[PDB]
Amino acid sequence: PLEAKFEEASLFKRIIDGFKDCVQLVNFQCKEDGIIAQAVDDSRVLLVSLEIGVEAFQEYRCDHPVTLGMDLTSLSKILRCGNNTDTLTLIADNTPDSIILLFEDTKKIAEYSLKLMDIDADFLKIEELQYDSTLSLPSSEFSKIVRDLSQLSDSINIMITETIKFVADGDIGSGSVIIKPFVDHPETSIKLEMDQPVDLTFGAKYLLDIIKGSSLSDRVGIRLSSEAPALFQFDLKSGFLQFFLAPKF
Amino acid sequence: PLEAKFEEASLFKRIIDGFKDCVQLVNFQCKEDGIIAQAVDDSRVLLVSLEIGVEAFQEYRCDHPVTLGMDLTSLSKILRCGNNTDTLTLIADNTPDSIILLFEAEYSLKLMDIDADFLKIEELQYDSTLSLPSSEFSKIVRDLSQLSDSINIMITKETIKFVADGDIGSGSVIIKPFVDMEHPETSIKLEMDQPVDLTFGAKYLLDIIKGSSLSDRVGIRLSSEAPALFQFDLKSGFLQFFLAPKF
Amino acid sequence: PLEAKFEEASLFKRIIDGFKDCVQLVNFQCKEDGIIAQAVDDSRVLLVSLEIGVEAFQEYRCDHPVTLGMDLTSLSKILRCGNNTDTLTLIADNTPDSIILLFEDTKIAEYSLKLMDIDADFLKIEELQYDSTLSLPSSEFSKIVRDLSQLSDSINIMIETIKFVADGDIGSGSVIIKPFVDMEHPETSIKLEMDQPVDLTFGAKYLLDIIKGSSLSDRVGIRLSSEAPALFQFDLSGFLQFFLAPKF
Repeated sequence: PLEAKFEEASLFKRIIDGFKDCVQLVNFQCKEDGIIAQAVDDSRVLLVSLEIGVEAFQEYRCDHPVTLGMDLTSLSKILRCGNNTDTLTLIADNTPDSIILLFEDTKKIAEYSLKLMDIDADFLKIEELQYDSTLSLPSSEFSKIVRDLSQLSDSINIMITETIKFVADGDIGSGSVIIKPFVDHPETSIKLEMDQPVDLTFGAKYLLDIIKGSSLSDRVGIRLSSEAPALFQFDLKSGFLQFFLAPKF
Repeated sequence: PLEAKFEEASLFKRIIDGFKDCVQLVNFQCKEDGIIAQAVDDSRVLLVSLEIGVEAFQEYRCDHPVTLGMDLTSLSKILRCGNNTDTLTLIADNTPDSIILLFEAEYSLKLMDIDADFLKIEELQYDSTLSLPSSEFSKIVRDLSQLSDSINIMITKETIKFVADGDIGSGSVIIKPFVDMEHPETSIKLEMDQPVDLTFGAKYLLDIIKGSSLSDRVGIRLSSEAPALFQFDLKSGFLQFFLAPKF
Repeated sequence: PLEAKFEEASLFKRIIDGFKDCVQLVNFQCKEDGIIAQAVDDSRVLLVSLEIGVEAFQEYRCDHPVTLGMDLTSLSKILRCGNNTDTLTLIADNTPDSIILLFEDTKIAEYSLKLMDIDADFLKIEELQYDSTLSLPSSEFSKIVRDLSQLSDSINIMIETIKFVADGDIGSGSVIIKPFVDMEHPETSIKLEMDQPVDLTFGAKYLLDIIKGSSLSDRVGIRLSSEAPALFQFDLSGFLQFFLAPKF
């Protein structure tokens, strides 16, 4: 049928966690080459795209491509049953009415069934060829900056010249984090490639959701274009989780 | 290999009718989760995208994905043979030469080779998003079509204005969003990020409104420089029309 | 599992040759209806899309979709063994550790290519309507690009008139051609459909890679839109497209 075993349930847990607080219901297409999924939020201001490759699984077998509609709050609830390092394996049939999530801890074990639903899959490819600027920084730093400036206001501005400035201007005060590219410990390097400069403003509400993809990666990529939704990538082991966020006009 | 049974042939008939007279000839990709098909027209000003989910069928089985190239007029003519309550079943074998349409009389349509270049031009967010009775929309378009061959649309705050201007004269229809709690299917819905001013070909709008035979309501998403999207939702599915505006 | 035979390895050879020195590596998705592949260059200025239909093969059987990650230089090297008249047959198994390229003649060599893991994030940037769509003999086009790329590293296009103009340090040059229909030889006719006029400047070095695709087709299609990447297509039951981002 279909069976996919995460060596540690922790991974799939963190993966769902990342876009859990973003969107509501989501379609999961499982193909021969692994699992892809996409969801757009309430206001259609934010899209989450997720690609999980075969080598992120301890084992992966999908004979017939299978889509799985899922309520994210439900799936998360089943995923808190958890116990982290334990082998989690999703199992679905040819035409499944439900997906089986099977936990095994090395001691012994539990099996759960999530009932799937029908969702219309209108899948978006809004990603561009070249974005005006492409930067990458430690996800932790980015997390900190967003969390700090989101104190001062609801709207955070990002400016790239070669200089990257983060600016919040509120009804209390303002704040500015200016950071510049360098190479060092490669995990801490701030990389920047700039074609034409960029000045873009985003809802902090959303950015705070985007940054909790920090649990999946050391580093975040950020690609920005003038008229386009900005793209925020957290790379997986053979995969990624990206957030497309439409700028404010 | 592939067998898909509509409860009533009337549905497939009305779908194909819906985007017939719009586009030329169309590639139908049948997968495990059902049928998607796309076609662009003569001047490439209009694209039809169709998704039919698995639960719009009385039953559906597709073992391996199969594409079916089809001449829309040929298929339509074969679909004229329908009793509109007869149970239509499409059938294809592993590498189809032809597709069998079975009414309950059996027909065969010989397939064509077409190039599969497929278009995702849909956008994340559109400036304005409205929805209204497909009937009302078809009326407005049909009326304004009389006065000129170019119909313009303006979304303001709570204002939606349709305006035609030509040699004969000038029409204007103005509707506002409202919630009718007696009958929710007639309620006019509108969401607006930025206002929009967009002109479209009446020739094309007239083709687009023919999809009103599939749905109570039509959604309309308008972005400022992007092709406007007109959606008629189905039972587990939809038929959408992407129409490029006028410069 | 997966078995695909080209009547002449010549074809697969010139296909890979076309985008070989353009892009870094490539992901080949083989499906029931045939092969598609996409690659972006390092500057992400140039995308190559490739569609090869079922009927570009002497025989084609793909039971279930299989993706094959490949190093282009490696593949090309294993394709240098081709006779250009030999029947090349690609073979891959359920989960593809390696692809088997099999050359055979009327008088047989079997090569194995180690497959890599590439993240496939595929782009659909193609538009509905392009401001201008023209088509000319690939021959002519390659000559024009080759000539103007002498005078400058930036070649400009202006569209019933099609003007190619390069202005560099040493000098400038202008080739102007107009749409015409030729009853004698339709393959040499230049066609133009213009909704809006277009003015676009491109990198010469990239256009020079793009014209390499001339070995695959009599004619090149060119679709130029104002803010968008221009689309250069060489047809094959299939095609090879080069999406090239204009310069600002």
